[PDB]
Amino acid sequence: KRLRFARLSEHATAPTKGSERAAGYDLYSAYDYTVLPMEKAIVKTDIQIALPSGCYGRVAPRSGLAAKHFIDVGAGVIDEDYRGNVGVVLFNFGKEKFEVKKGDRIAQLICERIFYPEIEEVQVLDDTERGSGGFGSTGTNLEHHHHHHH
Amino acid sequence: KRLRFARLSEHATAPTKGSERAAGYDLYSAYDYTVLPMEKAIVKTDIQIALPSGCYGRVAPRSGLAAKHFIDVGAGVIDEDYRGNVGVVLFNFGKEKFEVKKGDRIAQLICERIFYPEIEEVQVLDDTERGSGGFGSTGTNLEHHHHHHH
Amino acid sequence: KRLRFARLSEHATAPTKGSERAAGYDLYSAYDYTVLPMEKAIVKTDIQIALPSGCYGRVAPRSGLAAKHFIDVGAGVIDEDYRGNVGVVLFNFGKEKFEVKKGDRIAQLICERIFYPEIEEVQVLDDTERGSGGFGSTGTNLEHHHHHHH
Ligand SMILES: O=c1ccn([C@H]2C[C@H](O)[C@@H](COP(=O)(O)NP(=O)(O)OP(=O)(O)O)O2)c(=O)[nH]1
Ligand SMILES: O=c1ccn([C@H]2C[C@H](O)[C@@H](COP(=O)(O)NP(=O)(O)OP(=O)(O)O)O2)c(=O)[nH]1
Ligand SMILES: O=c1ccn([C@H]2C[C@H](O)[C@@H](COP(=O)(O)NP(=O)(O)OP(=O)(O)O)O2)c(=O)[nH]1
Ligand SMILES: [Mg+2]
Ligand SMILES: [Mg+2]
Ligand SMILES: [Mg+2]
Repeated sequence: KRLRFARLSEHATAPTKGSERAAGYDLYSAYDYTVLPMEKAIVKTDIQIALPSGCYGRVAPRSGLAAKHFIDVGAGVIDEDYRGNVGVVLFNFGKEKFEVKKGDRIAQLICERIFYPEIEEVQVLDDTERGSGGFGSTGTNLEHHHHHHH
Repeated sequence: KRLRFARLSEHATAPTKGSERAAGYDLYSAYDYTVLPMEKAIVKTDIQIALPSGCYGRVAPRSGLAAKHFIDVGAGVIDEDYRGNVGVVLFNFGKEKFEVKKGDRIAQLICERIFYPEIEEVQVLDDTERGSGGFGSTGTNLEHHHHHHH
Repeated sequence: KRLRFARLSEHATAPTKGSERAAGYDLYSAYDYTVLPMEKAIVKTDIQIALPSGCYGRVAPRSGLAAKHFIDVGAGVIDEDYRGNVGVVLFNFGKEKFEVKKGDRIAQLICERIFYPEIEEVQVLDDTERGSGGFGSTGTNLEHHHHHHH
């Protein structure tokens, strides 16, 4: 229902939606950072958020910075009970420095709906058709897909 | 309920499920790409999608390509209102070239359920037990976990 | 509602919550691994899980390892029908070796709520205000955001 935030400084910007049904609110750097090639920066938003009940806040990469500048977002799990400064962990996999300026949109926050399950240790799980299958078990192409189901 | 898609070319493949309760529909490259070591490619699916109400489309990495070939997916946030070509941002962190061929399953699309909250600026948030705690505050092992809760 | 797990060895640890409303259960390595710079390891938890109905298990990076050690999690999509050993695909983008020890919390499992939609091929999708817009279409700063909506 409501995403609450408070400013921790004059340098913060209220997050904004790129489009009417955008998955995420864009997050603004409060500061300048130089991210050297193959290095990381923790970008302060200088906001604290209170996420609505039944989600967490996922810090996700924008596609523009990813495709154009080889920028990625690490970490990314903002918990419903976190009241600290929301930090964006930026990864520069590019060959050139990446310059963040105060007021640049360098990530997006998604209200990812989750269950908060109680954990239950059991001795044996039920079986499934997938079973232990993983790590490319279903193959690479359309034939492999359809072979797998026979 | 329904994931709608339309083909933007003869080169596209309808996405397929790896298993009965797979989280994602596998996405097929429509083209050949050579991804050099420590470089990226934007892989066209040549599909446009209309995601159901209450989710976005997350482009996620397959575990086979990740574990075997050090392949990763950047960006990944397909918005409910996006009607463009779904692009997969592929990252090759491996030492060898990675070859994508038309018809290779090189990612998966998950209908991630999200809230579309209205954003509300407040002066002060409520407090929590976690508070400002983050960035490894709870430590590395089982003792650290249980110490934290005392 | 319930996250079921079974131990596949004496070396496993039941996953634990970092905080009362943590998004994820922390996952413990069952073994020692040396992750060389710019290399990957598949870390065995030696647990199998049965995820509740209506989610998948996303293996997500912790922020401490990300910010301090340039550690990232690849792959990450644990399907509801998977009954195998949950593996964490760890990426070391740092300059130094990263040492995993048995009993280290090196990732977190989130019960990400998803739709399992039936897929429907159509000839034409409806139009939207975003349309084909993506890959940085809305720009870099607050002016660009507000220009875009005019
Ligand atoms: O990080 C991960 C990712 C996947 N897995 C396992 C469980 C999951 O259900 C299974 C398949 O995951 P993906 O569908 O994401 N990868 P891929 O498509 O390559 O495997 P498959 O061909 O078997 O579906 O691999 C892990 O153990 N750790
Ligand atoms: O990208 C991020 C990730 C996390 N955080 C903050 C908020 C989050 O609630 C808190 C802890 O996140 P994680 O649980 O994902 N990382 P870690 O387990 O290392 O921290 P902790 O030991 O405090 O739980 O760190 C950020 O500010 N930016
Ligand atoms: O992996 C992706 C990510 C995004 N996209 C497309 C669809 C999505 O709706 C659109 C915008 O995604 P983001 O909002 O995550 N990136 P960015 O903010 O840079 O683009 P924009 O300024 O247009 O919102 O780009 C892809 O095709 N593949
Ligand atoms: Mg955007
Ligand atoms: Mg799969
Ligand atoms: Mg944590």
